[PDB]
Amino acid sequence: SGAIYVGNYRVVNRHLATHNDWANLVWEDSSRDLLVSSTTAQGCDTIARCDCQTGVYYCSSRRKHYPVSFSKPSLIFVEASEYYPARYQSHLMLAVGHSEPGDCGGILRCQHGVVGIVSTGGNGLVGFADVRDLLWLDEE
Ligand SMILES: Cc1nccn1-c1cccnc1
Ligand SMILES: [Zn+2]
Repeated sequence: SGAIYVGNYRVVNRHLATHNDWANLVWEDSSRDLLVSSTTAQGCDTIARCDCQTGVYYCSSRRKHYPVSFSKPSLIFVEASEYYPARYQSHLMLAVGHSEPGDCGGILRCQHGVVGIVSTGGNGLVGFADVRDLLWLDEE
């Protein structure tokens, strides 16, 4: 589990979104595994605006933050997904690291702020749903 809290937005994995998230929907995309809902209180996070490929992510199944190198956002076939459709997610970034399903929502961050959230795992790889292209998160 985990979210990004930027302004009056809550960014979560679409497959973990709550009824309250869907009842307060701003934007959602199944292909990216992302959903954004409205908040009453302002959030503590800053979104990175950059093409960094190095950062640090939080892994709840280790209670640890790990430094990683990660690929640029792209289209990848996810094998045997079991919290959503199991085939071809977009705006995905991969790194070598540990990820189990409950790790979804952990933040990846660079020197510029939050890059994205854990969305996939398997075979010593971790995938992160990118948010750096969602410029509208910074305003309104
Ligand atoms: C973890 C992950 N997310 C998307 C693809 N993968 C991956 C790639 C290759 C081998 N195992 C997992
Ligand atoms: Zn950066």
